[PDB]
Order: sequence, then structure tokens, then C-alpha cells
Amino acid sequence: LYFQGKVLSEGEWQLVLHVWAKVEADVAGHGQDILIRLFKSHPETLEKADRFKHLKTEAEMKASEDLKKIGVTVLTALGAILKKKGHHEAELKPLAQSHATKHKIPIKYLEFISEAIIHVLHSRHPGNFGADAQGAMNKALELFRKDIAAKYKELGYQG
Repeated sequence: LYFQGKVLSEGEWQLVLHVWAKVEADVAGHGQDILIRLFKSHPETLEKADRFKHLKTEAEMKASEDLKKIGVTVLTALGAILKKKGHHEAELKPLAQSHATKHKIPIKYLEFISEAIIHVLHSRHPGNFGADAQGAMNKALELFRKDIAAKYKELGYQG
């Protein structure tokens, strides 16, 4: 039965979740592709992670047990958020905690990984990631970035 979303229409939410079902069907693989994409597009994002220190080649990145683990974590977290269809206040709080504090991840970087996600999804899911699903995923990820930036402020992180 129906569970009312926010901001996006029920149809847009269905587009976002339908792709995401495909992502989670190969979460490690998509995590790898997305982070590698992120790191190649914006190397700065590498620098901030010390378990990503001696990572210099793709070969090295695909080999990395840690990059694989963190990819699953980031994508299962984002999946959980998106499945809330905007009702994600409570899920952002601990995320915002650890990312504002322990990891120090700027909002800029969430834009970076947003592009990476869109790019990899576009390139792997022609079936379910047509223009409409991509516009929908952009709204979902924008709403996420907006709501987490507010949560940072509620915690003084210049982000």
C-alpha cells in the first residue's frame, strides 16, 4: 500500500527506487564504480581518506578491500535514505554527526558523488535510467544535499 512521499511526486519516487533496486542488486560493484569515478574526477576527495593513501592506480582501487567495503556502506546508507522518500530527518542526524565531525566531508563533496552516481547509473542502466529517471534521481539527491546541509548548520559546521 501507498506511503506518501515529500517534494518529489509518487511517480518520481518510483523512478528513483526502481533504479535503486538495480543498484543494490550489485551494491559492491556499483560502490566500486562510483567511488572510482569520484576519485578520478576529483582527486582531492582521495586525500582526505588515509585508508585511500597508497591508492594511485585503478588496478589498485579495484583491488582495495577497503574501498569495496566503504562503497557498500555509502550506497546502502544512501539507499536507506532514498527509500524514506524524503521522510529522512531521523536518518540524516547520525549521518550529519559523523560526517560533520569524524570525517569532515563538505557539501561540495556530496555534489561530487552525486555526479558520480548519476554518471554510473546512466552508464549501467539504459533500461531504467532514461532522462525521466535521471531528472528524478537529481531531485532526490538535491533534496538529500539540501536537507543534510541544513543539519550541518544545526551543528555549526561551515560545511
